[PDB]
Amino acid sequence: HPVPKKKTSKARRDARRSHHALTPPTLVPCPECKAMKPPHTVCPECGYYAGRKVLEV
Amino acid sequence: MNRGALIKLVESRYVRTDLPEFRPGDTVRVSYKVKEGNRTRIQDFEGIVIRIRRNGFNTTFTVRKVSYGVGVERIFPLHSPLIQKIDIVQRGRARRAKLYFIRNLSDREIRRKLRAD
Amino acid sequence: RHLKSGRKLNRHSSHRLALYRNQAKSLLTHGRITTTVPKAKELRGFVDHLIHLAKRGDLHARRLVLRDLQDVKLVRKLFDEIAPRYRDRQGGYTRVLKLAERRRGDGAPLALVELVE
Amino acid sequence: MIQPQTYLEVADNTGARKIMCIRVLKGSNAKYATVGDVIVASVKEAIPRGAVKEGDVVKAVVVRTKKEVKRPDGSAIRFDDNAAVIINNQLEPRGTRVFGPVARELREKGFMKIVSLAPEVL
Amino acid sequence: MKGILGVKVGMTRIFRDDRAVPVTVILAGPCPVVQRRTPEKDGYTAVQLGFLPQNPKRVNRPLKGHFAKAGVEPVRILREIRDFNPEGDTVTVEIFKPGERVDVTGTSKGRGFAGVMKRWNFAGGPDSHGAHKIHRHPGSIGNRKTPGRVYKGKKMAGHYGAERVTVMNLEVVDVIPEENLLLVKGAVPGPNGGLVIVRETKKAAK
RNA sequence: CUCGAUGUCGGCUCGUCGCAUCCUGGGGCUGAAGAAGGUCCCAAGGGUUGGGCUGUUCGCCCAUUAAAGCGGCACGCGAGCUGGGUUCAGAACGUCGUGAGACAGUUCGGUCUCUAUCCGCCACGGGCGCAGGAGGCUUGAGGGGGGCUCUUCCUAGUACGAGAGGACCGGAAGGGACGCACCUCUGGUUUCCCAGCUGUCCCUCCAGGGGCAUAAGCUGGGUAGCCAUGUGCGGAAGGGAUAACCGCUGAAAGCAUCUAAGCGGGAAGCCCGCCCCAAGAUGAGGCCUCCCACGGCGUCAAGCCGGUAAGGACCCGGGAAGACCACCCGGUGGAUGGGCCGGGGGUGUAAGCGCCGCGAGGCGUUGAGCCGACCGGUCCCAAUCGUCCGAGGUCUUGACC
Ligand SMILES: Nc1nc2c(ncn2[C@@H]2O[C@H](COP(=O)(O)OP(=O)(O)CP(=O)(O)O)[C@@H](O)[C@H]2O)c(=O)[nH]1
Repeated sequence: HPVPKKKTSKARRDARRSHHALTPPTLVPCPECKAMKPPHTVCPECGYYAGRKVLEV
Repeated sequence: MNRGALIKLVESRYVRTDLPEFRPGDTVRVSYKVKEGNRTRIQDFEGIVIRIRRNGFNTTFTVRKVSYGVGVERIFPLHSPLIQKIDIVQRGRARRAKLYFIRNLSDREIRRKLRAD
Repeated sequence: RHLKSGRKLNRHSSHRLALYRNQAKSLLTHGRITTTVPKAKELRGFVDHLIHLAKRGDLHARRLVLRDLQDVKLVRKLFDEIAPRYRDRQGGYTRVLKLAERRRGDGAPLALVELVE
Repeated sequence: MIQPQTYLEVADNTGARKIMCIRVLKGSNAKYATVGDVIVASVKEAIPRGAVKEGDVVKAVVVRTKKEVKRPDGSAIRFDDNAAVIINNQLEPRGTRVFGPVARELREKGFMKIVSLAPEVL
Repeated sequence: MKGILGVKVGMTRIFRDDRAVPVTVILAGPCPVVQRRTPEKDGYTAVQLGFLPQNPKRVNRPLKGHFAKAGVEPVRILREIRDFNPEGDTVTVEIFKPGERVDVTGTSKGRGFAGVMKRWNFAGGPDSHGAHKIHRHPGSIGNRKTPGRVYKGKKMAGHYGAERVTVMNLEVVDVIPEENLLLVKGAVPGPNGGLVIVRETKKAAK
C-alpha cells in the first residue's frame, strides 16, 4: 500500500546501513591457560577458576 | 533499616497498641462504641453490634464490615487503632471456615442459613 | 502498569513449573547439567528450594517436594543421598555458570549449573 | 455508589420506594447521585393510592454501597440504595419512613426531620 | 526554607480528633558542600549533600571538591538559590518546624510507553460496532491543506515515566528531631525509599 | 487544476485558529433607586453538561446550568475507525409506462485493503562538536504546562426605599468540572499465593499427591506492584506596562477641553511571579575539585605511542529506569542479585497419630500448615581473572610571573 517513491541514493541506503555498522567481540586471556576468554567463562582447555571440570577426553 | 524500621517507629509512636484489644476472631458478631460524634461534641459511646466480617492489618488496620440486620442490611466497617474507638467487646463466636469476606452472610444469608454457618 | 517486577520467567506458568521440575530432577541425577542462561538462573532458584527440603529431612518435607518431583528413586536419592552432604550450609546450593559457547542456529548462550560442591 | 439514570430506593410517602433519577443536583456536571446529596427523579415503581403519583421530585441521598467514607474515618456500607423524597424547600415528603441513623445524613444536615425520624433498627 | 531528602514511604496517621494520612521524609542533614557567593555565582546560593555511600568508592575529584571547606564522605548532592546558610551544616532537627505549610518535589516514578490510552487522558476509542481496533486507539492528527499535513505538539504515545516533578503546597504535619524524619501527608511525589526535596514558597493570599 | 483518478453524508476519536463573546469581566447608558433586566465599545482567558426521537448536523422536548455561542480547516479528519446513509444487480408496493423499464416516492438486505520511503509529530539513543584532559553542582535569554465557576454563607435585606422592592467595598465556606502526583486509607486486580470441588488416566490399593478437564478446569478470598470509584495538591498572590471607559495640569479655540505638551486611574487580558524543558542558545558554558601541562616523533610536533584508573568504557551483576539503547547502584577490601533467616501480609488449622459414630465424618495435637514481588540480617551461591581508550584541554587579544 505505501511503497516509497524512489531511494535517496545508495546515499541514503548507506546513511542507514551505516549508522548500523558491526562492532567487535569482548575478550581477555584465560584466567588459566591463555587465549581469549569473555568475562565469566571457561573453555576447551583451561576451563575454570576453581575446578576445570572441563576439557580433554 | 529503612521503611520497616523508621516507619514501624513513628506509628508505634502515635497508635501505640490500638489499645490492646486483640480480640479478632473470624465469626463472632459482637459490639462496640466509637466516639463517633458531632453536634455539640456529642461524641457518643455509640455501640453497634455486627457479625464479624473482615480487616486491614499493619499500623492502620480495620475491624471490618460486621454486617448488621437493622431492618435492611447495614454493614459496618471501622478502622482499628483509630483513636475513634472506646468499647470493643465480643459476644459472638470466632468460628466458621473459608476465612473472611464471607459476605455469604450479608448476601444470601437468610436468618436460618445464617445460623447454619 | 508494568515495571517493578519480581520472580521473572518465560513460556507459560504450567510449561515453566513443568520444566523447573523436569530439570531440577535431571540435575539431581547428574550433579551438574547444561542448558541456557536463565534456564540455569531460575532453575537455580528452584531445584534450589527443593534441595532446601531435601535437607528439611523428615517424613513431611519428603512428602512435599515429592509432591513435586514424583518418584522415589530420586526422592530418597536426594533426600538422603546428598541432602546430608549439604545440610549445614546456608542454601545457595546452586552453582550457575556460563559455558564457552552458544547453541547453533541462534547462538543461544548457555552453561552448566549444578549442586555447588 | 452513584448513578445518573437510576432505579433507586426510598421509603417516604413513596409511590413505591423506587424512582429513577436523571442526575445530581450539585455543580452542573452531575455524574454522581452520591451519599448525602440532592438530586432529580420520577417514579419507576407502582403506588397503591397515596397522593404521591407517577411524577418527579428531587430529594436527598441515603445509603449507597461502595464506601461511605467519613471525616472521622468512620466507615460503612449498607447493601441498600435509597434516599428520601423532597417537596420543594427540601422539606421531606412523608410522615415517616423505613430506615435509620449515621453521620453522613444529619451531617449534610438540612433535613433534621429525617434525622430524628428514621431512628430504630431498620 | 529548604530540606534535602531521602524520601521514605507513605503511611496513615491521626491528627486532632480524626485520622488522615502522611508520608515519611527522612534526611540526615546536608551541609555546605558548595557555596555560590554571589560574587562567586551572582545566582547566590547553597549546594549540599545529605548522606554517604561507601568511601572505598570515590573519585579523587569528589575527594577534594569536598576538601574545599571539607565536610564528610557521601554522594547525595544538589543545589538551590536565594537560600542563606546561617550554618555550615544543617539537619532539620528544627530546620523544619511542624504546623507549617510547605511545597516539595522529587523524582517521578517511571511509567511506560502507552498511547492515547496512557500518556493522556480519555481512555482510547470505543468498542463494538467496531473491533478492527477493539475498545481503544490513537485519536486524529491534522489534515488536508489546513496546515496541509501532520501537526506538531499534541500528546503522544510511549515513554512517559522516566521523568521528574513536584507538588505545590502540602502540610508539614510533624517533626521527629531524632531519626531526622518528618510526616507530611504528601502526594508521595515520585517513588519512595529514594530521592526528593522540599522548599517553601507561598505569599498566597488565601 | 482533476475523469491514468480528489471518498461526497451522519458519527465517532484527537482537534486547531477565529470574533460580529454565550458565561465570563471592564465598562459609559437607561425610560438606571435596589435588585434585576435591557443599550453599545473594549477584551478570547478558561470555560462553553445528560438524555429523548429522529442515519438526519438543524431541529422540537425532558432536567439542570454561570453558561449551556456563530464559525473557519474539501462543510478537519479511510493511509485513524465507523459506515444507518443517499448511490451497481435483488424484491416490495405506492406511481409512469402500450411494456421493455422507470420514480431526488418509499421501504428489507447491500464483499471499505492498507507490511511507512520522504518532509511532519512522539520518544529514545548513536556523532561530533561549544581548541588542556577531566568528576560533579548551577543560571537561565528562550521555549512548554495550568490560568474556570458555581451556590450557600460572612457585611444582607441600614444602599433604593412612601410602600411592594433590592447592596456596591468587600468577606467568607464547601462543591462540580479539570490538570499533576500518589497508595497509607478506600476498593480493583494478583495464570500459582493459599484455601474448597466434580470427572479422570497416573503414582504404588488407602489415604497423600499428580498432569487434563481453554494459553490457571471450577469456586472463595488474596498482598506486593500497577491502579479508580480512594488520598494530597493546583487553578494565588502579588509586581509593572494597558483595551473601552475616568481623571489632573494646559494652551492653539486673551471663557471652555483629559489633550500634541507632561502626570495619574483602570480590566479574570500582555511580560513577570507559578511549576517543566533548555548552550547543538557553536553567542556562555559560570563555579567547584583534580591529572599532569603526558610521553615520543622533520618547527609549525592541532600527527604517533605510553602516559594519569585524572577518569571512564568494556564484561559481570543488580534496578518501580527500562522495546534495543542511554539513565542508575553495585562487582567480593562487597550485600548486588538469588539463597537462607528473622519478620510483616497473606491463606485458614495441614501431613500423621491420637480421641466419639456401623458410617458419613467430628473433635485433639493446629488459628496449624504453606507461602511471589514488602523491612531488613547473614559472603550459603554467583558479582574471579582481566582489557581498552582516554591532557599535554579553539582562535584572539591584553595583564602579570
Ligand atoms: N442590629 C440590629 N438589627 C435590628 C435591630 N432591630 C431590628 N433589627 C433588624 O431589622 C429588621 C427589622 O426589625 P423588626 O423589628 O423585625 O421590623 P418590624 O418593625 O417588627 C416590621 P415593620 O418595620 O413593618 O413595623 C429585623 O429583621 C432585624 O433583624 C437592632 O436594634 N439592631
